Amino acid sequence: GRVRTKTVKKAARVIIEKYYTRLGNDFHTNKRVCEEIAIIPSKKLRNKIAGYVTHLMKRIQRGPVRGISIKLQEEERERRDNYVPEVSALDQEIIEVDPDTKEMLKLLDFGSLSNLQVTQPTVGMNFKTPRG
Amino acid sequence: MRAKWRKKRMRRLKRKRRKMRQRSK
Amino acid sequence: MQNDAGEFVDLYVPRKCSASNRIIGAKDHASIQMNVAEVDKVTGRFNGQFKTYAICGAIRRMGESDDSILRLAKADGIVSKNF
Amino acid sequence: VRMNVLADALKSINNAEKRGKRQVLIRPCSKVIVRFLTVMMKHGYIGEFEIIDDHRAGKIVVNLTGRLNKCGVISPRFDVQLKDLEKWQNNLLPSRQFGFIVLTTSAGIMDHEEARRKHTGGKILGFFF
Amino acid sequence: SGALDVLQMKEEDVLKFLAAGTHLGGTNLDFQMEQYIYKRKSDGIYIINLKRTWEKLLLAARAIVAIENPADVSVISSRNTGQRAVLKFAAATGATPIAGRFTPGTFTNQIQTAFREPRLLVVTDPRADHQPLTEASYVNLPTIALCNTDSPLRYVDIAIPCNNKGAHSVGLMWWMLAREVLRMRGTISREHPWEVMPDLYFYRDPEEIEKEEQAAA
Amino acid sequence: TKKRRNNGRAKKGRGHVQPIRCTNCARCVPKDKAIKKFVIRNIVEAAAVRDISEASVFDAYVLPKLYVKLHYCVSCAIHSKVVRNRSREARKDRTPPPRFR
Amino acid sequence: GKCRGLRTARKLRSHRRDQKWHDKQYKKAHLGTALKANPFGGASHAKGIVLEKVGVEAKQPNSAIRKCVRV
Amino acid sequence: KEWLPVTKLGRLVKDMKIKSLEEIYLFSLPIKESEIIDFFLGASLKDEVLKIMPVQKQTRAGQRTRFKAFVAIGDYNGHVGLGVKCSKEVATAIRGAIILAKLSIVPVRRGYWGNKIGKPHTVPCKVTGRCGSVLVRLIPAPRGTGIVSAPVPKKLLMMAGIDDCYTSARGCTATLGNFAKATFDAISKTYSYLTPDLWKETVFTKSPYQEFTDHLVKTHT
RNA sequence: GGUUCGAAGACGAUCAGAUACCGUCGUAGUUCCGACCAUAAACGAUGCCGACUGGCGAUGCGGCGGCGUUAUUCCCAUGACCCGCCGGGCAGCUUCCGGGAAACCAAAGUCUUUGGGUUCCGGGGGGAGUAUGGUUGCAAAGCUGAAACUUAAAGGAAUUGA
Ligand SMILES: [Mg+2]
Ligand SMILES: [Mg+2]
Ligand SMILES: [Mg+2]
Ligand SMILES: [Mg+2]
Ligand SMILES: [Mg+2]
Ligand SMILES: [Mg+2]
Ligand SMILES: [Mg+2]
Ligand SMILES: [Mg+2]
Ligand SMILES: [Mg+2]
Ligand SMILES: [Zn+2]
Repeated sequence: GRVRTKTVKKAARVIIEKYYTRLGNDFHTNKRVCEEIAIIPSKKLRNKIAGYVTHLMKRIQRGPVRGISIKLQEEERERRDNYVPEVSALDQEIIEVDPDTKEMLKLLDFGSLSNLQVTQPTVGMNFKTPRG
Repeated sequence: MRAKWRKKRMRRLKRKRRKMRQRSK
Repeated sequence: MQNDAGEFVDLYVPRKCSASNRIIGAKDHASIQMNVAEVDKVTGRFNGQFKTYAICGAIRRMGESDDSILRLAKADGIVSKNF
Repeated sequence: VRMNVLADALKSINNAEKRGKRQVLIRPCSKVIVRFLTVMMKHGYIGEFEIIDDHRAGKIVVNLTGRLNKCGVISPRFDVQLKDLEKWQNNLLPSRQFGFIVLTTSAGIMDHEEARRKHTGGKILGFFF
Repeated sequence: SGALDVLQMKEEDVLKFLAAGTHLGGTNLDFQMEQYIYKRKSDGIYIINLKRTWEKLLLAARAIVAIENPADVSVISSRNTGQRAVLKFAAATGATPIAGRFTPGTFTNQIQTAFREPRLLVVTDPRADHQPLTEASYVNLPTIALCNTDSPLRYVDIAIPCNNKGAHSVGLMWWMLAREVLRMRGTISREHPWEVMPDLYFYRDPEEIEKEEQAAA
Repeated sequence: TKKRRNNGRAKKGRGHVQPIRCTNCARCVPKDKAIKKFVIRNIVEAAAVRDISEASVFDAYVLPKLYVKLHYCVSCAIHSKVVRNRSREARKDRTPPPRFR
Repeated sequence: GKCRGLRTARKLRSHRRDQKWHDKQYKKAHLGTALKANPFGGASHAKGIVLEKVGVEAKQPNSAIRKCVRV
Repeated sequence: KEWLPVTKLGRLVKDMKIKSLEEIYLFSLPIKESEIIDFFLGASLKDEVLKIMPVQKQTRAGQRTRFKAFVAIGDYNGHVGLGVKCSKEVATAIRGAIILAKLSIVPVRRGYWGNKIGKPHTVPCKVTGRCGSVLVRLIPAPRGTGIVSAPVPKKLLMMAGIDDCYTSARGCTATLGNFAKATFDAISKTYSYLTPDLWKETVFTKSPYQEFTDHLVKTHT
């Protein structure tokens, strides 16, 4: 059983969120980095922290993570999450409208619509799930 | 002591008292 | 609140709900003082004043707060009469 | 069956007040109820009510504000003099500042204040505050 | 909003409503939201009144605009359907969002790290976000919620009748809400159409995302 | 303490129902109160099916099924692990258990 | 009460009259059997004649030999 | 020793943007910190200890006995609070109960019995309060009557400032906590009980948040 | 009339001891007809009549309205379905209406803000539903129904341990 405890995981998370710039995918580099930054009296615990730091760094560089809140999240939304297709899906030549929805549109002041299509009414009032 | 069994016991006790009263009448 | 001498005698006047016509307690944390802005008729922007409503906690937990807000807004002209 | 039409009419109004209804409809209408509603209306505890009558016992639709905490009814209609009227209002009103005990008198249906100023008693109908 | 041609609905708004399908109600109906429905279709799908939906959206926009500070408006959406729409709406209007996972106690427990007391709350779906509503009972702040025909109306102040189930409908409603609140203040004129298309707020499935990347590559 | 709103039975407008005897024991229970199981089972369960089908005179002969409606008393069913006790909040639900196997 | 009719005075009085008997204190006071059973006959004090001195054991764990007089 | 505010209301009250306490009660703002109360009404704030009830829970290690302290606090004019807290030591229990009582301080409404001359003395209306089983009813009394009540709620009423009041107690009033909370509820709902003199259509004044919104975003984060 | 079952009883096991629990027989009874008997956890441990106060899914009866299927066949009309409404009938699901000690209750609410009409019934636990008296009954027993005396607790809900 090789399970990191709360102390290792929590310390790794806060260390990464405080020194995200100085950390990378190389275990040995950040091992010395965390040695200089944080005071860990035991080297075995230091290696545990560095190992989990590298694993979290790989997770961060690949995608989001729940427990880390560096400024990268504040800017990741406006770089690649701002995707917009050239034509919006709501821009369509014809829109299917049921007769009842056409009737309520006639009730509204929107009487004449250029780009609608009144569909054939559905026949057979069978929609409730059979019991049991 | 169950209520039912003590009720039965007192019923027998009443029966014995009634018989004793009847024979002493 | 007025005494016989004509002096306002209570420390403060508690609010009254605009829907239930009921006063609001000092610890009724479910009470809401909501502000609705008005829009210029030709400009279409915020004017600078407000139309304020008060809703008691009892109406909120009952579930008729939205209807009360809708009726008051329609009465004050925020919502169109046709609706 | 229904013994006192006034009693359940007031109870229906009180229930609507507690639930905060805007208006309440009471099925039976009687002269006593109409006088009772007018007495409350002249004191501002209710709104403007309408009487919808067929060729039967009509209905009354009463518009309600939030000022009415409770519109109770006292049964049976005990006979109260001016000597014990103060005791009745002491035991049936929240305080001496407000509250009204409407009781029908020789003059008609009126509250205890008007009953005192006319110096006459009668049958006690109910109370409201 | 009230009998004003400036704030009246436009045909383009009708087209976007129909395209998003926001008029499509749920299978059931709550007794508090029977006044927003015109007729029930065969197959038992309710119809949401678009004009009353738009007017209620206007009222919600008025409430948001009435707040002076734009920062103290909290918008919540725990479900992933509006997860990015709620985030970008606040990023555009200056509100303070919570991108899913509304931790309990954020309004009551002052010792908690995420302790905020906003003036007003805008939640996406009351059924999935009952906890913000219950906390809004303890902390006095009004609530604006997008409620479908199956959504109860407890502890909510303004309910906008819309199909909160459909991702396109949710994105369109938030995009229109952002447009309206920006129009109601000195930010965007009401003549020209808004630059940002409503599809920006639409939920993107990861399968859709890799589909788009495959098409691009 | 009224443990159940309906006292372990479906008696709502009768006041009396015909008792039925238990299967393993001779105890009689009201019809709605008793635990009822309807077990369908092949004549051969796991291993005997393959060899009996191989040894059958008829080719592709479908095996019959035995239909038994067992009635258990409360004590008998619980002793036989037909039903198990649940938490106070978990008593109220009465949907049948899943039937994936 | 429960029957508050306009002319139910006798019913209420009779119900109160025959329900006060169930109070054991009122019944003990108003029945001569208890007064007859009382050695003093409803008297606070009474003179008696000493017969013998009796040492009576006490109740549960608090236990002692109390002194009493057969009078 | 110095107080650093945490809540939005706390920042305003430290900056003295709200001069009086009754504004918080007007807007039903929850008071979450005890430094507001002694800042406002600390001049005549008096505290008394009602009951120390040593509740126990039993485990294999006998019973883990911890003490529950009831605290009655308030100034003798209009404001009173009741604090309940259970802690493992008496000193901490008292220190935690007093702050809860300060947070729970509620204003009261005082009326007149009959004639309305001078300052108010008694309860405006017959008001009832009940928690669990104990029911406490407050009846208006004429001037100089005193607090005709049990000793336990008499001190609470004296702290409430109502120097004339009749009381009726129903139920098992032996339980100090139920008795204290019942009468606390009775004296707290006086301002929520509708009164005919409050029929005037109230005008909604300026909320502290919308009135100092610029200050909130300027003086702190 | 007695098939089966089965008090009482007999027998065989178990048991330190079993007069029982298990098994074999087994009288009355369990079946019917005609007379009594009138007692049950005769329970919803929750009186009858009347008004009001949330929804949601249903169910039984009849009525009403309606796309559309399936039979009579050769179609109006009748069934079986489906979609809603109407009155009460057993009920169920959720809730900060409200209540209560809580368990829970659309009633167990509309109760200190205490009064719709009305019958019965309880005043700490035992003694005791006993004694006596009266009355009914073939009897078993039923109804009405105490006292002397003794005790500081008995009890209800709910929580933590064991
Ligand atoms: Mg029966
Ligand atoms: Mg003792
Ligand atoms: Mg033997
Ligand atoms: Mg044994
Ligand atoms: Mg046999
Ligand atoms: Mg027989
Ligand atoms: Mg009986
Ligand atoms: Mg009563
Ligand atoms: Mg007794
Ligand atoms: Zn059995």
